[PDB]
Amino acid sequence: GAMGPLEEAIKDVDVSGVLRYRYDTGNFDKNFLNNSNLNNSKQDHKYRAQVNFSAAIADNFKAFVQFDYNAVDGGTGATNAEKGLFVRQLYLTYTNEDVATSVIAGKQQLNIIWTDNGVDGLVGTGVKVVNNSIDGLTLAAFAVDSFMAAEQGSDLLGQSTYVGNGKNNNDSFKLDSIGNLYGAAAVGSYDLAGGQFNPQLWLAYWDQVAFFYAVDAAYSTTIGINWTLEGAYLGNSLDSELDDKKTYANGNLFALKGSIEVNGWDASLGGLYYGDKEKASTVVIEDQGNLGSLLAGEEIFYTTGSRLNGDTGRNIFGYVTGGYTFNETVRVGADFVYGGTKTEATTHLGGGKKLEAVARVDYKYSPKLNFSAFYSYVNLDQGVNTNESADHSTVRLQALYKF
Amino acid sequence: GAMGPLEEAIKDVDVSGVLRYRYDTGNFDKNFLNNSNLNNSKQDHKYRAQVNFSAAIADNFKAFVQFDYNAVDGGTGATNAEKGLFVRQLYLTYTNEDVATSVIAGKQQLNIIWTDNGVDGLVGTGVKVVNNSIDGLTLAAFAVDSFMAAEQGSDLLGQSTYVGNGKNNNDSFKLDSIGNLYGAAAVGSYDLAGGQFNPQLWLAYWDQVAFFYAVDAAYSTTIGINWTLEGAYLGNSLDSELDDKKTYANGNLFALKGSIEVNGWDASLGGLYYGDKEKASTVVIEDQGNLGSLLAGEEIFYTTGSRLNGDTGRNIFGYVTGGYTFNETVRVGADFVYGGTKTEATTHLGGGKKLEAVARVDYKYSPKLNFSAFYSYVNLDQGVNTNESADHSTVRLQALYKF
Amino acid sequence: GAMGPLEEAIKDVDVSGVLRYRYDTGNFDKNFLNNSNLNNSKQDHKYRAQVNFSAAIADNFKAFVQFDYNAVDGGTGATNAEKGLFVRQLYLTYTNEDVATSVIAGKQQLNIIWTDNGVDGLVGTGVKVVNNSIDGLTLAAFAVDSFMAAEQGSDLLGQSTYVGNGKNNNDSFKLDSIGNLYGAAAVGSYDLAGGQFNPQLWLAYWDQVAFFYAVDAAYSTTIGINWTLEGAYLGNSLDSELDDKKTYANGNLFALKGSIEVNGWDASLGGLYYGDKEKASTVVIEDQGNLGSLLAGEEIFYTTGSRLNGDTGRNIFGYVTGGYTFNETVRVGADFVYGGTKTEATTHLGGGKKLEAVARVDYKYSPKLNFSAFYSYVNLDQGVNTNESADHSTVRLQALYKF
Ligand SMILES: CCCCCCCC
Ligand SMILES: CCCCCCCC
Ligand SMILES: CCCCCCCC
Ligand SMILES: CCCCCCCC
Ligand SMILES: CCCCCCCC
Ligand SMILES: CCCCCCCC
Ligand SMILES: CCCCCCCC
Ligand SMILES: CCCCCCCC
Ligand SMILES: CCCCCCCC
Ligand SMILES: CCCCCCCC
Ligand SMILES: CCCCCCCC
Ligand SMILES: CCCCCCCC
Ligand SMILES: [Ca+2]
Ligand SMILES: [Ca+2]
Ligand SMILES: [Ca+2]
Repeated sequence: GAMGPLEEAIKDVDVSGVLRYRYDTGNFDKNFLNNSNLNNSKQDHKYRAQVNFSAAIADNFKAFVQFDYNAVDGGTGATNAEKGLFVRQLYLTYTNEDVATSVIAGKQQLNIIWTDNGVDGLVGTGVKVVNNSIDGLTLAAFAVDSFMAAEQGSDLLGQSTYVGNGKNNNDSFKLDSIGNLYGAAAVGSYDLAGGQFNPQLWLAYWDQVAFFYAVDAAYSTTIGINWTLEGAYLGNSLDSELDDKKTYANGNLFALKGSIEVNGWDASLGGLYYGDKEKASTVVIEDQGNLGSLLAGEEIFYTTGSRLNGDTGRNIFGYVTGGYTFNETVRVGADFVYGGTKTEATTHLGGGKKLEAVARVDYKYSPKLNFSAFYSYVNLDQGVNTNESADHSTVRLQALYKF
Repeated sequence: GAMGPLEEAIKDVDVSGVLRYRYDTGNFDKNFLNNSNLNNSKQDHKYRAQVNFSAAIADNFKAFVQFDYNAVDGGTGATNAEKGLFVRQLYLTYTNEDVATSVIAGKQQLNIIWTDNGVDGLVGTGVKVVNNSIDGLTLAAFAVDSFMAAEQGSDLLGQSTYVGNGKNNNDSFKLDSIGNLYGAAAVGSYDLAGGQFNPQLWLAYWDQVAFFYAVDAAYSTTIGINWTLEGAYLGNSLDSELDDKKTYANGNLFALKGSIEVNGWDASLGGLYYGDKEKASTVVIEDQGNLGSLLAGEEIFYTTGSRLNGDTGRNIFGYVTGGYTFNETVRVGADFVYGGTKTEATTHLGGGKKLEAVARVDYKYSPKLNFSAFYSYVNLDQGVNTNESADHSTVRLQALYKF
Repeated sequence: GAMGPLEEAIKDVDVSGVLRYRYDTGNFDKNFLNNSNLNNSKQDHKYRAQVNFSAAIADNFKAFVQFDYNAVDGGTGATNAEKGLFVRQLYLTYTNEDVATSVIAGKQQLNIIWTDNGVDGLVGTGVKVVNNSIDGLTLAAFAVDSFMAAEQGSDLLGQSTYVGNGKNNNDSFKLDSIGNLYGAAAVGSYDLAGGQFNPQLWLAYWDQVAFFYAVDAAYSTTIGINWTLEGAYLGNSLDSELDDKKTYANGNLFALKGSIEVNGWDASLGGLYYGDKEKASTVVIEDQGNLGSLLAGEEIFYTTGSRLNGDTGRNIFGYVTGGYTFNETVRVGADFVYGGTKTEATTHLGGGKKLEAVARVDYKYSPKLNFSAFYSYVNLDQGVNTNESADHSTVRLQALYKF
């Protein structure tokens, strides 16, 4: 067949992507409760690259593809990854401008409130309809019939484990099967006089799993003293398949955070309440959902009993964060998170008071290239032996390039 | 080493490709004779993408590469494919303009009359010499020393099976080994006064398999009333390795088709005769060869006894097709195929009268983007229980983008 | 997220690469000592492609990636490779121009004197600092914490085997584990009046393996009669882990080569001395290191007893090469290598006199596209049965494109 110049063909195509290097080390003393989600890296060199292409195919049609490279070179003792790129997203977008509506069909990162919306977000295959007729307001309905589960491993509900009672692979939240996911969302962004108001409502029926419902409201000023306030409730009501088992509970999470910025300083204060004393519950579908703005620390919400994607235990946490930014370039800062998990089990496995301190540096070298580092210290008041405390420390150096 | 700008490097390069989505569902009632070639999709999302690059490397030399992505996301009950692209073709082309001759060497889609010439055509590694000294006439000689067999699965002769006699994997046409393939072809395209005449002659020796010979002639007018007439004979004579087994027969296929187009209407009428009553034979090497213009329906020639790439049974079929094209944009149409398979086996497995009706819609959204759909109904007069009939229905929705 | 035009994005990017086809056949008579490194190809079609991209990411920062395709289509009897591309190198380069210094971190081809610096060079992950403050002089320090070992197979020290004493997989140089590699180098290139002088010094500590030290000096005139002289010493001192085993010896290699070119003729003369009579030693880390300019022939230094990446036996070799270049386009030439291996083992396995003759053609079709061929004949005076000689012949046709 005929072939046209590559130079002509690329004119039709937009591109973006990410290149991320992490060097992670996570140590644990003997008494620490370990699990599939805590950082167990031993001086690993981790690379994650994604390149996204979007091509205007025909009038009102776009095709999108994402290639992903996800690899680790071991530091001490040691693999050196030999991997290629995989097609991580592949979809078609139809846009009818006359009614401000788009239909997105195929393998796509889901980007819902209960999944990670970043680099490593849950992917699935389905259809999404998005309407933007009302200025500031995005309305969406979606249906998903399969999930790219394997790539996520322990991030996905039902695929995480924890160590305890002579077993290394206790199932945090047992899921025998999963159905389609149907839902809808209303997401607002309104520029008001004093600042910007971002309310969201999300509803979703995940067949065989649960009915999920979430409401969030954020308000953010834009003047000297800038401040934000954000609150969220996420709950779910279990499907009968799980309800009949009597060892699960409906999910509830309440969260509130305030923050302030002035003269290069920033601080934040917040809290959250979630989980059940005696029964396994979940807040999100994958990892920490899109809840990053309402959490703090790095490792504490991965501790057994406190995970947001399946665990037993009632959690209450408060936190404060603060830092100073030199020259709008280098921010040095810290997080302190304190709280605990209440358990009804006689073992109280995962229970007790928990604390995390994190020292942070973030260096914005250019608008596209950011270097960062953290040192996280987590302390459990009750470890494997519950009458003794336990420490876990994690160090990360990261380079992050976006284009 | 030194590196030049990507922007300079791409000037040397031509590109083409295909993006195809299919949503297929194929149902079978209990009495239907199933096999490795009938459509057994259950609401599968199938993606096939190919991107071809050709670069002028030096005076008179081109290098070509094809990347292929071939993946399925399961609909009901469900995988979500995590696959990359593979190098499906990789070859060098030398062109001597002074004698209108080219030499093509390496891993290349074969594109012979006995293989599929489309997206999913048999690939092999070898050499091809093509001469175009005589206007309208292409002469070629070729030699192939290995085949990309695994990618083709049941499309390839010797790799198909059928269900029957308490067994799920009966071998349609047993091939213990295969040798090199040598052949030659003369392909004509002549613009005459009334229209265009396309005769072809193909000869090939496939060591350990058979000697293949095919002649085809097509004539196609170009005025109101436009019409085409095409006839073909394909035969083969088995190599001694198979001849000695006494359970195989030499292949013979005769085919004829006429078509007419007027005022947005089109119709076609044709027939074919192929196979042996009692012994296994073949017509093509892979799938349906390049015989698509001489067949109709979708699933009927995949029924056990009727496959063109290895089966037992003497087949006679007639068909008619027709449709109307609105606005040169949307064609609604239908196929009716009727005939049967004569078997000498006491079981008459695969035998009996067979029928297929297909309803079609084809929507040419742009010159490059085509949407299409079919609903196929196949009826066997003799099923697994031979004194009862059997139905098989297949629905496909397809989006096809070519560039 | 927002996406910019691909056409803009590529402006930031430099590219280079290689496309190589080899057709190799290596025959052995019954008495030949075979091993994991001799050419055992049977009319194999071998493809190796690499494409390298380097992008300016930010002020003073570059990111580099190499994609590799390494595949074989079998000739006689026969696979047809279905493989994609893998990320073979991935690294960041920081350059401070004020002090003529660069820091290179990540997965990178090592390119040290003890590894192949060509297409198939050892890759590892680590850090390199390179200083070019003194004109002509490059100073470097490096640290490597993991090796891409699997890709190299028998090229890597500790991963080669040989046939003998009723066993097919005798370990040439047994390595139970390997540590980090730290080293430094000083590499000079000085344009003097008469020509160019290229001295090198390399030092490296490979934990658990050995301390390596190498000095090389090359001198090359640039007038009628042009000539080169080059000498090298490479030695190593074994780490205690191997020293304690008493079956290994410290490495020593001495080499000298002279060459001359006049009126389209070229010739060279050289010699080398390396290895230990009774104990396993090595010269390089991977394949033949960067020693290609000090060797001749094709297969002789792969014979059991003579490998430069782990073997037992004391080797002494001399060689002469010569050829004529027609029109600065086609060189026809030959290599003759003669010597032997002294062994203290009662079997004298790998020992005896050894000879190689190679006939060569090299055709420079364009500056970027080179065709080449060789016919190599190797003769062992002592084969598997030591009182009988043994032959091994190897034919290669190659096409090589660089951009
Ligand atoms: C030459 C037409 C534009 C090509 C678009 C690329 C399709 C993935
Ligand atoms: C209406 C805003 C969401 C609910 C906030 C809950 C905070 C305790
Ligand atoms: C709107 C109040 C923000 C609270 C921030 C307090 C952090 C010390
Ligand atoms: C700042 C801490 C608030 C919540 C602590 C709960 C302690 C069990
Ligand atoms: C910069 C020269 C052209 C590059 C051709 C690409 C080779 C695959
Ligand atoms: C000469 C044309 C090919 C043979 C046609 C056979 C149709 C019955
Ligand atoms: C040349 C005759 C064409 C026959 C078409 C008939 C279909 C009804
Ligand atoms: C239109 C039908 C022609 C061939 C039918 C053969 C029936 C066994
Ligand atoms: C559009 C900015 C340049 C892109 C560089 C490519 C990164 C791998
Ligand atoms: C000083 C140059 C390296 C040593 C040469 C050894 C040649 C026998
Ligand atoms: C400097 C002397 C070069 C020696 C070359 C001799 C080859 C016959
Ligand atoms: C030209 C040959 C020099 C070295 C030969 C050594 C013979 C054992
Ligand atoms: Ca994730
Ligand atoms: Ca096929
Ligand atoms: Ca190598």
